[PDB]
Amino acid sequence: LSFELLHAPATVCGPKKSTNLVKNKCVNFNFNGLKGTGVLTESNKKFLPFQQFGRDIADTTDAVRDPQTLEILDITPCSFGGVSVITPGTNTSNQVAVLY
Amino acid sequence: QCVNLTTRTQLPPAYTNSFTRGVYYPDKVFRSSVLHSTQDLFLPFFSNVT
Amino acid sequence: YSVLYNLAPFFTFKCYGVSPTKLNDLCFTNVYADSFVIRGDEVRQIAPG
Amino acid sequence: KQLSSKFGAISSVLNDIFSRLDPPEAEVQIDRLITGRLQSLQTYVTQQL
Ligand SMILES: *[C@@H]1O[C@H](CO)[C@@H](O)[C@H](O)[C@H]1NC(C)=O
Repeated sequence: LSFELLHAPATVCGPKKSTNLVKNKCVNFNFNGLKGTGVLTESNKKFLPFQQFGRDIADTTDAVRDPQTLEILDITPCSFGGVSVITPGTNTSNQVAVLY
Repeated sequence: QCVNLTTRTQLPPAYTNSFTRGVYYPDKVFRSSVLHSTQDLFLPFFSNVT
Repeated sequence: YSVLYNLAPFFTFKCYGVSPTKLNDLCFTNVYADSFVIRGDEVRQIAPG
Repeated sequence: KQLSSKFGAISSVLNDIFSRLDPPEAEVQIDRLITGRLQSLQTYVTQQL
């Protein structure tokens, strides 16, 4: 048995069909066997019928074609951020300021 | 059931140009406003088409 | 594969490749099912490389 | 564009490696990807300096 992976859509999958799409929530998903985590929003991109999933410059999945529902539901466009701390020396005081 | 044709005229094939023909999508992935290079079967430009 | 694991008394993954226990979540494409019979210890001859 | 490299693996996404390869060798593959991207980051840092 040969289990090669191709860019063509998979005609066989495991029986793990449940739940429903959730919008505007940074949730995890395993669409078409590709694990990811991000929000599920809409976009103005026009998708040709043969196109299933898209890719960015870094070859990261940013689009999908949901079966039996047929919209975009973009892949992991979720935001992020960092944290910065502003405080004087410990000899003067101990108050801190958080920054993003 | 077929019928043979004997009215064919002898004429050697002619050759013309293929300036900007023979380009397609090598994959169905959606890429926008980017330049990508792929290794696939492609008809060369300015080839010699019959 | 859940029913096929008990349909036949075959050897349980004496091979290298895809994850055995995770095979439910594999959406593979374009399998080629080839069946043949061999003699003796020729099973070890059917290996990559 | 360096994120699209495979570094001798079968895929450029670590999730596919984790969900498609046995963890005893998936750990080695992830370590190889980690050290390749670390080498790329070190080259970028040296160029920046
Ligand atoms: C195409 O081939 C014919 C004969 O094979 C030749 O006469 C003609 O010059 C060729 N044209 C080009 C553009 O190569």
